Amino acid sequence: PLYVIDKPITLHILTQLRDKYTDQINFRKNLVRLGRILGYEISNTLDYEIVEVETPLGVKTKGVDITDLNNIVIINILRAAVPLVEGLLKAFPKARQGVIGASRVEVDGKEVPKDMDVYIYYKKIPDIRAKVDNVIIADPMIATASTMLKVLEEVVKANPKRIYIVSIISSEYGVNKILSKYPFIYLFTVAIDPELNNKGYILPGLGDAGDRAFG
Amino acid sequence: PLYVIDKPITLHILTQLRDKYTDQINFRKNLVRLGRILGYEISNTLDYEIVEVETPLGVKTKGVDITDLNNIVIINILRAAVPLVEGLLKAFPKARQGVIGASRVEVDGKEVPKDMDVYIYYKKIPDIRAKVDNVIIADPMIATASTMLKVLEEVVKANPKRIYIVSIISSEYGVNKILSKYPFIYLFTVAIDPELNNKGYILPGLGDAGDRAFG
Amino acid sequence: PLYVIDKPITLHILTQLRDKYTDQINFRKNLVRLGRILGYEISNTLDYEIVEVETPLGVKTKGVDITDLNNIVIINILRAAVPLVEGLLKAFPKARQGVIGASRVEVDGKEVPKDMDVYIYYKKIPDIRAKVDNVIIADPMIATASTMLKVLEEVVKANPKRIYIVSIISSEYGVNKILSKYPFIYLFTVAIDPELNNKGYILPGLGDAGDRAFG
Amino acid sequence: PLYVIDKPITLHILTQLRDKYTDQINFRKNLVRLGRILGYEISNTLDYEIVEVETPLGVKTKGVDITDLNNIVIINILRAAVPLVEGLLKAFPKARQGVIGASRVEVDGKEVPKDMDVYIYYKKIPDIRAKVDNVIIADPMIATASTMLKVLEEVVKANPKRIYIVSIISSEYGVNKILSKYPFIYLFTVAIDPELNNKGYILPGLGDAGDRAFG
Ligand SMILES: Nc1ccn([C@@H]2O[C@H](COP(=O)(O)OP(=O)(O)OP(=O)(O)O)[C@@H](O)[C@H]2O)c(=O)n1
Ligand SMILES: Nc1ccn([C@@H]2O[C@H](COP(=O)(O)OP(=O)(O)OP(=O)(O)O)[C@@H](O)[C@H]2O)c(=O)n1
Ligand SMILES: Nc1ccn([C@@H]2O[C@H](COP(=O)(O)OP(=O)(O)OP(=O)(O)O)[C@@H](O)[C@H]2O)c(=O)n1
Ligand SMILES: Nc1ccn([C@@H]2O[C@H](COP(=O)(O)OP(=O)(O)OP(=O)(O)O)[C@@H](O)[C@H]2O)c(=O)n1
Ligand SMILES: O=c1ccn([C@@H]2O[C@H](COP(=O)(O)O)[C@@H](O)[C@H]2O)c(=O)[nH]1
Ligand SMILES: O=c1ccn([C@@H]2O[C@H](COP(=O)(O)O)[C@@H](O)[C@H]2O)c(=O)[nH]1
Ligand SMILES: O=c1ccn([C@@H]2O[C@H](COP(=O)(O)O)[C@@H](O)[C@H]2O)c(=O)[nH]1
Ligand SMILES: O=c1ccn([C@@H]2O[C@H](COP(=O)(O)O)[C@@H](O)[C@H]2O)c(=O)[nH]1
Repeated sequence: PLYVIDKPITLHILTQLRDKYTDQINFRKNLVRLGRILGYEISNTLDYEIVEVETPLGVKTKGVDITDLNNIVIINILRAAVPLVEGLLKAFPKARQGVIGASRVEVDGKEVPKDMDVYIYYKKIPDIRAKVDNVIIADPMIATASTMLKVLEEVVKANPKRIYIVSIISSEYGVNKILSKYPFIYLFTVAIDPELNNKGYILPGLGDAGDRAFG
Repeated sequence: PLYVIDKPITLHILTQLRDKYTDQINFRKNLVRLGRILGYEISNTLDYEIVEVETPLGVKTKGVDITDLNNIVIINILRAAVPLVEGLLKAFPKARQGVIGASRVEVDGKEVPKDMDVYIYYKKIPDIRAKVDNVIIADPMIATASTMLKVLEEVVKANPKRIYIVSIISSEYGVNKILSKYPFIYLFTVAIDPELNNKGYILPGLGDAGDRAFG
Repeated sequence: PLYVIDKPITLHILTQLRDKYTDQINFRKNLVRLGRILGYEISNTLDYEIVEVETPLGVKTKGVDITDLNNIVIINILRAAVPLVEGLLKAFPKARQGVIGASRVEVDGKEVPKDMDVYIYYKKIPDIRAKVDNVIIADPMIATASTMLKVLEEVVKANPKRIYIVSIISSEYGVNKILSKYPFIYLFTVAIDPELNNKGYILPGLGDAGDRAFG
Repeated sequence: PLYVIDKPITLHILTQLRDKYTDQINFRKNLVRLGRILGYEISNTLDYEIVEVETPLGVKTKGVDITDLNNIVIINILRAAVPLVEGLLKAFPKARQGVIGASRVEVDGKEVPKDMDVYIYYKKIPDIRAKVDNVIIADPMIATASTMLKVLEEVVKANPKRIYIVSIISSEYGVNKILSKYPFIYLFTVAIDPELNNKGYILPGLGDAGDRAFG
């Protein structure tokens, strides 16, 4: 499943993120704000149950209960993902969090890269209950999808109920590379940009997330 | 314009609010959470302009800018509205806030009320720039719409660019009474309940907002 | 007990509040920020129990547990108090909240007022468990103390374990009027100003809280 | 300068952190809450200036202005530091943030370690304006101080106005190793534990921060 959340407000925020004239502080704040929104969006795709509920007026009426809100595990790739994850956590108060610090190797090639090398420097995750937990992996940018793939390479092992991916911008290349390998993934993104350059950056994109957030 | 935000997450929260077994603390927390969501929702209906922006990659791309995010005035009816307004404020960081403390007189009549008598005990509002400001009036419950009408009775005077009304539950009666008197209002609500009782309470509803929040 | 929290940060914020050139938005934001801080401050005066706990290293060590953090009731006077209460609530996550909407009558007299007439327009409070609950009443300004006294006039009825009063600025007159009538009250304030004018305003003070927040 | 913030509330939170029976969610939440508090505490040690301002009552009074609140750079060591940094950021709204991902090598030795080997896997920091910026480095635990030292090894290069270190628990050994090498550092901690074990863990301590937060 591919979800492109292009509502006014998310595009508005995305514009600010794209704007090279946005300082790191506001860059991060916007990233958190988006995380919260994308969380809301994911919420409505979550599996839920119909229930009945009684009101103070002594009458019963039917309602909804997204019990799955207790079966969420957010994976923090770290670095630029932090502010985004922060937003997601605010969205899912009862979510557990694990971290899989992965970093692709920045390299300048002759052609547009198809894959980068990614390494997991730190891993500490909660226990992902197979068939029960909804796992959400966040990463502001998905270029060659190499980073996401490395993380997924082992989130899938746990066989979660669902696996959501959340990013601000994903390249057409990355999106296809991921969904063709794991068609069951719910991929959420604010925008899908057309191309990558020789260094592996999304165009137009918004520059290097890490630098835009901490530089 | 009538907007009934019945997405899973808002219904989920509404269910918790309806549930007579929800303590005041969680009642309020849920009210704030909804406020933020409804804010997000309103955001996407806001008037916006298309712009262009240059990304760090030295390329220009078009984007959105909801400049109107600077022309928002939230009116706090006070009492139960507080938690809801709190949520709205978190949604509109740059919003100004005024307060019009209005309270209908709780009375027990023979038939289902069509109007209650509301009085403004405190009024202090910013400068509502005609044709420019988007005014948002919040009230968890709209039963006879008498309360909303009293407030509107003078928000309209300022002739804002737009006037949004936000509630958790509104009675079919209230919604009709408001939109037929001010067809231009953007009325947002999570649910529209069918009837009112002799005391003027929404059925099923969720009881007395004030009591559910501070009792 | 009188507590004047005059640490750099609280004075810094108080300065912003005093400055007449501070818009309502930042006025309110600062009020919330102070509420948090004052909450923290009150926390450390709270009654607590020494306990023992076992760390992951399989060793036991003594610790503290402010169980009273579950026995807090914050009373919202409404209007300008809202932002301050918001800050307090963020400080006491598990606090219940009641509201006693009281408003003194603004009048211009020949001399400096010694009392104003305050009326309770709305009252809805949780159950204040005598000898157990720590009640916190917030009001940004305490001039003739007439407002605080009216509220206390019945918070005392419930015979709480403790009663804390929180304000940004209190007049020397008010502070003495309160603590001499209820010596057991824990009165917290960022600053105590010297005099009141003929209309009953604190000098230097910071103007009318309501107007500075919603005007 | 050594600052041991042992007020009721910080000890209360520290107790929860120490308790091995605290799940990762509440572990993290407490870490953020402390970050805020410790931020508040640091705030009051900040350099400030005395100013004057005119209140709405047309009178001038002196006030404080901690201008340095604009000259703060928080360094995120990543991993367990994240929640702590999150708290600090909430305390310093205008703070810039850089990250120096450093990780000591966990090893089991015969005796109590005196140093571990730490490596910097990722570094991206803002402009640390010499003599002007107040740098705050956060790390929940300081055992052999090897991690802090590695980070400081190059924060010092920038010659900031001040350098604050923030941790929940620091070993007597670490505290001594740091302050004797950089006597000018403002070291803030909630508690100083007596010893380390053969693996380099603080006793009593609270276990492995990373595991307590993401395990
Ligand atoms: N120097 C700063 C200041 C803030 N932040 C991030 O921005 C968030 C909140 O910004 P603000 O708009 O002041 O808070 P609200 O969104 O209005 O409320 P909340 O923090 O609960 O979302 C912080 O939590 C943090 O994640 C940051 O990265 N760097
Ligand atoms: N599953 C979760 C839920 C929350 N958090 C952390 O705990 C913080 C807030 O917890 P809550 O008490 O719900 O928010 P408040 O402290 O009351 O307000 P604020 O978030 O602005 O501090 C989040 O921002 C986040 O840093 C987390 O790590 N994991
Ligand atoms: N006893 C309490 C505690 C909280 N609240 C309300 O609930 C809000 C936040 O609850 P929490 O989930 O701890 O904060 P987050 O939603 O996670 O982050 P934020 O406060 O910025 O929304 C408070 O701001 C306040 O409006 C309340 O009315 N009464
Ligand atoms: N137009 C606005 C915007 C904000 N606020 C108040 O200021 C608070 C938060 O301001 P911000 O600094 O953006 O949030 P943080 O303090 O950083 O995090 P938190 O909201 O949980 O305290 C809101 O919750 C609200 O009480 C307000 O009264 N009017
Ligand atoms: O334009 C880009 C492309 C990638 N990245 C970063 O590089 C990593 C590589 O993603 P990928 O190319 O492996 O998909 C991601 O963590 C992301 O933060 C950017 O900051 N900007
Ligand atoms: O079922 C109801 C109906 C109304 N009200 C409260 O009574 C007021 C009256 O609204 P109205 O009947 O004038 O529309 C509103 O402020 C609202 O909070 C409730 O709490 N519950
Ligand atoms: O300088 C002042 C004095 C009072 N008040 C407001 O007037 C009320 C009266 O307090 P008191 O004079 O009864 O103590 C309080 O709610 C307070 O908000 C102000 O806003 N500014
Ligand atoms: O009891 C301990 C000791 C250390 N650490 C972690 O190990 C690192 C090493 O600190 P140090 O021993 O180099 O001072 C720190 O990042 C810290 O998070 C813990 O989690 N618990």
